[PDB]
Amino acid sequence: LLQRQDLPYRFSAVDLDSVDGQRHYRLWLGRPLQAPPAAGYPVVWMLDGNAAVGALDESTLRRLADGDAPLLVAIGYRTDRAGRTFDYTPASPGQQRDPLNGLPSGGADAFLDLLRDGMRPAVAAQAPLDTARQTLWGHSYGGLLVLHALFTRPGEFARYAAASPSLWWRDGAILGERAGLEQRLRGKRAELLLWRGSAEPASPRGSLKAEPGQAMARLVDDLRRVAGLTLDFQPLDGLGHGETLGASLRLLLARPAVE
Repeated sequence: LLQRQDLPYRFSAVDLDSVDGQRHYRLWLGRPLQAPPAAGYPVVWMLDGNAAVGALDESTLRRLADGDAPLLVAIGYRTDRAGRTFDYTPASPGQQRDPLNGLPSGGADAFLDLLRDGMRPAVAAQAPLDTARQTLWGHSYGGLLVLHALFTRPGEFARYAAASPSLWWRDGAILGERAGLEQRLRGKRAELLLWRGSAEPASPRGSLKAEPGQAMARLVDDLRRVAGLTLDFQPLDGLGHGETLGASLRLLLARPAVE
């Protein structure tokens, strides 16, 4: 697909390194043949970029070319479990290791800084972006990162899309960051899209502390009532964890474009 020349999108890549030199990104850019509007393309940023590219189908891309098509940016690695684990997980207080796999964790804010300060200018050199019309999508740990971005910097993206976010991570640590969201959101608007497959376990540990769906339903019931936040939860009946990656992306891309 990236090599294809006959679609209403063309694909190019740019490379960026992390500030520490240890992680090596490759951003795959899908640019519509359509001229951008005055204010720039709306932009869909995708984490897990290598997997995301694999889930972009030709039918989806053709429908996207509707007269207001988005620039697609898949943030991938040139190689990545270590990279993802570090980039997508929030830092704990004090003075960090992933509690399942033992790899370095806690790099989420460094990743979001790099997104803002390195990736966006790299992408803007290739195609004009409307920074008021940006979406951030991620699956699993990527969904954790999406929730971290919403909770700590709401409205920096117009639409947040978190598929099967790892809400279990570090005893539900992402849930602690939700406190104070109404305050940080004041005078701004955001949309949060959530997905979970009904055949998913509570965690990779199985279902020790809570029943499958419970953390999600509690999170939804909580965020449902937040002024300025438009919340859309879509359960995917009978889908397991792996399967919600492509499903969520197809369905995100079929939504009406960001206002």
